[PDB]
Amino acid sequence: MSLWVDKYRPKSLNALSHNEELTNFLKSLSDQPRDLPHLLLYGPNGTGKKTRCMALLESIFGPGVYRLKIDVRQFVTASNRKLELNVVSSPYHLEITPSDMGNNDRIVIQELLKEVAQMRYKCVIINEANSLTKDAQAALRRTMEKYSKNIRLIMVCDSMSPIIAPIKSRCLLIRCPAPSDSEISTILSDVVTNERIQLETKDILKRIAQASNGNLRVSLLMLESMALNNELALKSSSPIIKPDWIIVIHKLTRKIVKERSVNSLIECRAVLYDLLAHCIPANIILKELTFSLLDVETLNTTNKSSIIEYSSVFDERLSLGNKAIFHLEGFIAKVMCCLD
Amino acid sequence: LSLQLPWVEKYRPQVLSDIVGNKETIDRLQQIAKDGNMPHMIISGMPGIGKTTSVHCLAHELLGRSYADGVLELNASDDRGIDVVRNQIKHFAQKKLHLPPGKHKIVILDEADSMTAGAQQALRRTMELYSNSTRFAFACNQSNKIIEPLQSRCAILRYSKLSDEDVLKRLLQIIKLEDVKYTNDGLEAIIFTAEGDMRQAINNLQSTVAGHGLVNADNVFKIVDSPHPLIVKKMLLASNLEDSIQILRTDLWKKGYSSIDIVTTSFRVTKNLAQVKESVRLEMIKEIGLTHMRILEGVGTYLQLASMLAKIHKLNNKA
Amino acid sequence: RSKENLPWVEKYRPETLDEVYGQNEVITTVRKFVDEGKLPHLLFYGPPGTGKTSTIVALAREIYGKNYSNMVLELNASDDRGIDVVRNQIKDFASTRQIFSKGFKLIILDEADAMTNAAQNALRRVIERYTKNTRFCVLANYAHKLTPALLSRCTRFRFQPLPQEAIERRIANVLVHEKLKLSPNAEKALIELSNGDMRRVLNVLQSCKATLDNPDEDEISDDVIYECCGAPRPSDLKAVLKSILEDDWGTAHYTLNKVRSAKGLALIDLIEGIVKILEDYELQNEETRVHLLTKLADIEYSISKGGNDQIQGSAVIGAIKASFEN
Amino acid sequence: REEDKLWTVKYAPTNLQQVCGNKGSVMKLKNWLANWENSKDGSGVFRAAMLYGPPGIGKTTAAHLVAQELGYDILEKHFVIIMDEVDGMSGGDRGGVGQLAQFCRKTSTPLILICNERNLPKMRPFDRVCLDIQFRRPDANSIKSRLMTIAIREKFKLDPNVIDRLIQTTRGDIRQVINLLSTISTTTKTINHENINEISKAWEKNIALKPFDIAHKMLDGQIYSDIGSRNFTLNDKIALYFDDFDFTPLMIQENYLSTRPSVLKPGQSHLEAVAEAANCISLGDIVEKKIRSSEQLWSLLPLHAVLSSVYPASKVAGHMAGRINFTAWLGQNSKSAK
Amino acid sequence: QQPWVEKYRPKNLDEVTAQDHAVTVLKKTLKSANLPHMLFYGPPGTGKTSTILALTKELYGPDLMKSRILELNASDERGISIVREKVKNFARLTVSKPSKHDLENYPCPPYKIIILDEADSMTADAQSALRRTMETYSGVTRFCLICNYVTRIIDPLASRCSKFRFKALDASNAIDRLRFISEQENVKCDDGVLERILDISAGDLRRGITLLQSASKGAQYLGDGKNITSTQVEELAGVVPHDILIEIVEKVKSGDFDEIKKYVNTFMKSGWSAASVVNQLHEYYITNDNFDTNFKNQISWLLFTTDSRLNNGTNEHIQLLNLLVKISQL
DNA sequence: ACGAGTACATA
DNA sequence: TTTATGTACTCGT
Ligand SMILES: Nc1ncnc2c1ncn2[C@@H]1O[C@H](COP(=O)(O)OP(=O)(O)OP(O)(O)=S)[C@@H](O)[C@H]1O
Ligand SMILES: Nc1ncnc2c1ncn2[C@@H]1O[C@H](COP(=O)(O)OP(=O)(O)OP(O)(O)=S)[C@@H](O)[C@H]1O
Ligand SMILES: Nc1ncnc2c1ncn2[C@@H]1O[C@H](COP(=O)(O)OP(=O)(O)OP(O)(O)=S)[C@@H](O)[C@H]1O
Ligand SMILES: Nc1ncnc2c1ncn2[C@@H]1O[C@H](COP(=O)(O)OP(=O)(O)OP(O)(O)=S)[C@@H](O)[C@H]1O
Ligand SMILES: Nc1ncnc2c1ncn2[C@@H]1O[C@H](COP(=O)(O)OP(=O)(O)O)[C@@H](O)[C@H]1O
Ligand SMILES: [Mg+2]
Ligand SMILES: [Mg+2]
Ligand SMILES: [Mg+2]
Ligand SMILES: [Mg+2]
Repeated sequence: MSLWVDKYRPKSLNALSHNEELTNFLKSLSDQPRDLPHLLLYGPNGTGKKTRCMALLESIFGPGVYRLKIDVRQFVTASNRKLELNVVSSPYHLEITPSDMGNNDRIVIQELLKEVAQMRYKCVIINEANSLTKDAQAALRRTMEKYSKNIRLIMVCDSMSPIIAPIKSRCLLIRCPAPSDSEISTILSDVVTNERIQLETKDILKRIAQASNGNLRVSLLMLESMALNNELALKSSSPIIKPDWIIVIHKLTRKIVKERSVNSLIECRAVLYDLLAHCIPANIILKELTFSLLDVETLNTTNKSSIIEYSSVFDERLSLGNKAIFHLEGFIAKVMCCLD
Repeated sequence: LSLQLPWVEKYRPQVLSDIVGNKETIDRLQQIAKDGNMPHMIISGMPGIGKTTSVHCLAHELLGRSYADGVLELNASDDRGIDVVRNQIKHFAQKKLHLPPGKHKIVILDEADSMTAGAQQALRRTMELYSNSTRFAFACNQSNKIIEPLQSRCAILRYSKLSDEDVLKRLLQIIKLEDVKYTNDGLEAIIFTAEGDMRQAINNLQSTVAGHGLVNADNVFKIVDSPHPLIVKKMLLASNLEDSIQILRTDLWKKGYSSIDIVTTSFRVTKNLAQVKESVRLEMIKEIGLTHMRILEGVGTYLQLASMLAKIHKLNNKA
Repeated sequence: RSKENLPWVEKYRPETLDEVYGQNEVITTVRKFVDEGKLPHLLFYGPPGTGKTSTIVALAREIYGKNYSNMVLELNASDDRGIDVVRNQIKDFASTRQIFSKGFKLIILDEADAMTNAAQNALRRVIERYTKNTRFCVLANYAHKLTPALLSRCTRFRFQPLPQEAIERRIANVLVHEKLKLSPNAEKALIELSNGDMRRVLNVLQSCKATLDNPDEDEISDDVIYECCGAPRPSDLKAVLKSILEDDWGTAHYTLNKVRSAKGLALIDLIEGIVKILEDYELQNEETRVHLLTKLADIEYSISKGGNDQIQGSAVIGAIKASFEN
Repeated sequence: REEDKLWTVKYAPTNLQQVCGNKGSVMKLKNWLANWENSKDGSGVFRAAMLYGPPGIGKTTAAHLVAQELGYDILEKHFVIIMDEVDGMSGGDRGGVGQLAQFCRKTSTPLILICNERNLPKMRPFDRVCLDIQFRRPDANSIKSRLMTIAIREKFKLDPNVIDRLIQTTRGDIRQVINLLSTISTTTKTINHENINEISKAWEKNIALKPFDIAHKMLDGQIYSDIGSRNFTLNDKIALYFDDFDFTPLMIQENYLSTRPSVLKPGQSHLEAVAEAANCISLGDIVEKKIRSSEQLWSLLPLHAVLSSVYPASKVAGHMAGRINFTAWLGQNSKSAK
Repeated sequence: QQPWVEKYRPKNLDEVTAQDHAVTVLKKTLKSANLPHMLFYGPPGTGKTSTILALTKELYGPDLMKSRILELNASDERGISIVREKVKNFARLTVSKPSKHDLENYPCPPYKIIILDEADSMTADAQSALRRTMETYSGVTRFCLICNYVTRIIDPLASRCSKFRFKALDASNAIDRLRFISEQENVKCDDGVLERILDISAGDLRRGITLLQSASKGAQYLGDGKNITSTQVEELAGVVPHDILIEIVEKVKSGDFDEIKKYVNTFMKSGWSAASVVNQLHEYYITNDNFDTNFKNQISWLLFTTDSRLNNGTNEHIQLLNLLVKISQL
């Protein structure tokens, strides 16, 4: 489409100018397709783990992988609740996303597995697999073990810590490291040479590369934003722009550091309500909020240590819970107590 | 084989005089049986205090002449529903049996606290329609779940926990009826193991009589030991940590009690505790609940109880 | 087939009331119950695998004749205890009485602490309605999962956990029946790891009998018990405790790794062993006990979650060292 | 039928002027019946008014009396249907509420509805189409005079001043007052101030609190003080939670930090007191997820009261600076659902 | 041509050269028929499923196990109603008549075995069903409970079955099996490669099988004909190199909170799992004798807090940053 | 009588 | 909104 994220996606392993070691690893695993075990790709977001999986299916299956359709199936759960989740369909492979609700997500995966496992192997890809609430993983650790000839499981996730030990035990650990500033600068240069961008100085490319912090999708989206706003002219004085989420987190951090009162608590609670209404997971909000708090030069080592300790405590508290408001409110109260 | 009747029915009262407990309620029941214009009542309380036997005795004193057809004994054991109950009530109310002018029919709904809402909504309509012809009665467990307008339309008669005197005199009546040797120490052991309930006291008495015949504290504790709330009370208020650990082990861990039962009892005791501060009580409750979570997840271990009382003593000595 | 084709737990089920040992206080009470003809509603309580259902089956066989199979109805959790099922089965069974040659009827409720509160409200009224010729026996392991009225109406019976006397009597009986020989250290270890359950003892002794290449003319010692049950040796526990308490970090870590790798020892079992041998040693101060208890609870919680074993092993080492650093 | 009818039946108000309390409501009902056939204040045409309020106060009795004085045919040339217990549906009729709404809209007779205090969420069919004649807790003058008349006719005496205590104990339930007087007079005809305490402690009429009302009671600095500890024990606080346990933990979190901490420890500040209570809600977050997970551990429900409703409201408590704050987490899901 | 995770599955009881305490009992009960209910618990990858599959294959041959063995796992429904409607029906019916060919080639017991794999993630109502399901019809069927966490199973069900613990596959117990697999697959290796592979895996022979398969695939793809080196298996396992660990340690020892923060950001952008980092930090600090005892204890507790917080979800970056900051302030 | 859609309670 | 098991209901075939 018109989005820049689909036009520059690699078409085969020849276009994987990201990591020579990872490309050689994929070629080695594609050398013997029959002996391919279950695979687990891990790395920071934007590294292209989905791209590596898709290219691996290209190397294994061959043609017909890029041509796929979308299907919708009905599911039944406890009581009379009915849930709908979209699955993409291809003639050879299949993959299903856990984007549905995380409680009854196990039974949908089970019924898909025993519906497509009635009878060379059919690879299945589970992106963002860390969202499984220890039940879908408990189903997979048996489904892939008992069926190790008809369907091969491909695990796509990051931060394996919520993932249980047996799932990682019956999976292959393959790295997808984030590239340095050089590789992302070169890929941005390739993009702007593919287009017609009036780049004045190469320093702005380095700055827009460093703004992503090891994340290709946000870098490419913000490059498209710069091209649209500045009329395809990447001048040295190009105004840097950031998504409004980081802007409002910076504003909330400034509000906390400038004053420690109760009205500020009400305002930041309202901001938290708005952010959770913006349909965003709370773990990344806590992570980037703690990043913003630690960026202030006024903070001292004892206050920063207390901040990170409370951040870790409320991180495990949020992980062992569902009401994201309580943990964020408690962490903000703790950091305001520490600052005051 | 040839079993004699249990002591429960061997001592089930037939007159209001034999019923033990509070005096005001029983004299009110006797006077309203003498008058005959018995109003609608709701009876609730802890089990084994005379909630349905008093109702049965009152029904006897009211109509002992037409018991088989003028008192509909609607039991909780029988089928219960919004419609199957009201159909039977209507069939029992539409009949034109010529009752005495000073006597009214009694409808008994034993343990009716667990009915649905619509059953109560139909019951209030039937009750207000046929109040002059028939009268209702209830012997429910807890009146909190009973909806308020039914309580308003009826006369609320709530009993209390039986004291030592009435249970003691009932036990002496049982002893003189059975001619069984007894001891005052055995009597006090029985009434302490009765936890207020007198039916449990009768059960322990018959067990003691059958097993040994002599009422002594040792055998009574051998069948029915000390109640868990008070032993957990002593375990939770002990100042010394290792003394508390030894007490809990000897009293609940070597006695076969399940660990989760111990945690639930500790939570209930801390809920009902009044000898310490309220905030300390809340902190004790929350740490006991953390231990409860750690056991309900699957980790049922004596070490969980040990850590629970370690945190208890950490709160006690202000860390 | 019958015998010699059953697990030792079920092969040696007590058919009569004389085969139950360790519960003599309740055994004589129920024997006087059946002899004197005064049997109220029962309520048996105790640890798992502590002779409840075997005792009630033996009592039913002693009381009734050969017709106990087709006349006595026993409902379990697998047989369901729904309120509708109870109302249309148990009430009908208790209401119907055979005209001749009957004293009473017996209904046994096993694992009754698994049904809803409305079910218990139904069962209590079935108990108090047809008790003239029907008795109810209730088996449960959690008294807090049942309504207080059900506990009050039935006669509470608590089974004290089986001591070493009953366990050693059962061991002697099974070795006499199966022609087996045992060593004093083996039976001492069996007492130590019995945990008050006869089923585990029978399973472990069966594993020991199957362990020997030639069961006849062979003796089972403590090492066989430890290797079959997967339990750590007390000498190993003492050595690990001494190494952690006295030796420095590197030597203690190496010794603990060697101890675990010698026979594939488990970290968790070593944890319960060390924590049950701490209290045998007198401690001077008091907050060290609190630290020990909370830290052992935390490491057991982590093990129940999982993780890499060496991390929690070093955690146990640090827990002990920091607790005894005072 | 000598000595057969109940006291609430033999002493029912024969005339409409014999009723006690809600005199303005009685006047409004009389005006609505009078202005029915003429279709000022707009209530004449905005018909199908109900009589809602405390149970057992004479709403059905008042409707019957105003119907019989106007010549309407009593049913439960002018005819009326006095249909009682609107809440008898109990969330039922599965759309029959709409049928009742259209029946209220179009009927040839003055349909009078009687219901108790309204907690059901089925207010939508009757939100703004019917006149809301509100009945409240009655006074203690006309009811007092009726009690004197009943006691005089029944040959027993009672102290005029304790009638306030009897009315407050039952919370304005005239029928319950009559029943209680009959019950006590069956044994103790004389009523004095010595037995008022035991009568009240035996005849307390506990009732639930709309999720907004429980927050005000929970967020009070008196109950957590030394004096209020005995008045409102720890058992009562958890028992209060179970009345609206679905909405109690959400209501406490939205307003616990919006009130001044009247129970501050010396050396404790406002921000630190909230922080010591803000984290405790996250401890109750673990319990709420674990209670209603696939394990279904419902035996842990009383614990969730302390961790999410009591302790957050115990560290900070006092007179709230404004009205009760409704929970906003429910509102945020509506925005996220779109 | 099949993956080594299941192609080399143990098809015989003697093929399982580990946990011989739980193997000799089965071997001796092949001849007899007094097989009690067993509970297979332990670390994952120890071969409990393989052991029970070998026992099932050896007991009932190739057909009586199809006709007798019933399997239920977490993939299928395991509610109380499902248990009542399925396991009760299976246990109530008598065993099938064995074929004439199975009375001479297989010593098949006249009962059946029902396995319950992954019983840890299963409710207590099914537990209430099975406590009497395994006692009412113990004479006609046998029951198996297999779970890596015996703690989830309550005391009753654990006591009813035989607690056959599975020994952890340490570095001194599983060398022979992996070595024999290595010469069976004809892969070159050094003297210490096998010990390093067994040390990296936390008692997971299946994980070691996967690493060996990956190393063999890489060696056959490159085709240079070189033996597998230690650095190769460190790179396959995701183990951080020692120089990066040393520079991380010296940066931590120097304070510099901002420097620690930016280097930790770079280290997590390198894409290395935090569990491996915790393991490497532990094995570096504990073996080193430079630090005094109190520092050793407190850093061990900080590593324990780090991983016992990690395994409950959370973010690896925050946990590792907090760990490094807090050990930098000791 | 039994199967399916329905809402409510779980101290 | 929550989450399986149980209970209850009632209209329909
Ligand atoms: N107040 C009492 N006086 C005499 N016997 C009593 C009394 N309360 C209970 N009993 C005896 O207890 C047995 C029956 O008790 P119930 O009346 O069923 O107990 P309850 O107090 O009514 O509580 P419920 O409604 O049954 S749970 C009979 O043996 C009675 O003799
Ligand atoms: N006192 C005892 N003496 C001898 N064997 C006993 C004794 N108590 C229990 N057992 C043994 O325990 C085995 C299994 O116990 P059961 O009686 O079937 O179950 P239980 O003890 O009632 O506990 P539950 O309810 O099944 S958890 C029996 O086969 C007996 O061999
Ligand atoms: N003001 C009053 N003075 C004297 N008696 C009264 C008064 N109000 C009510 N009563 C009595 O209390 C009874 C209550 O009857 P209803 O009017 O049906 O009660 P209600 O207010 O409609 O509440 P419900 O519908 O019964 S829950 C009347 O029948 C009278 O006997
Ligand atoms: N003792 C052993 N000897 C040889 N191979 C083994 C042994 N234990 C495990 N394996 C290998 O481990 C792989 C899988 O074994 P499994 O039986 O699935 O282990 P597991 O105990 O079932 O792990 P789970 O299911 O996650 S608890 C196979 O390739 C087996 O060959
Ligand atoms: N080797 C590569 N060469 C060119 N583009 C790449 C490469 N790797 C990743 N990309 C870019 O990454 C984008 C897809 O990233 P994605 O797979 O969504 O990351 P993640 O899986 O972490 O979400 C594509 O638009 C593609 O242009
Ligand atoms: Mg009763
Ligand atoms: Mg049993
Ligand atoms: Mg009415
Ligand atoms: Mg397996």
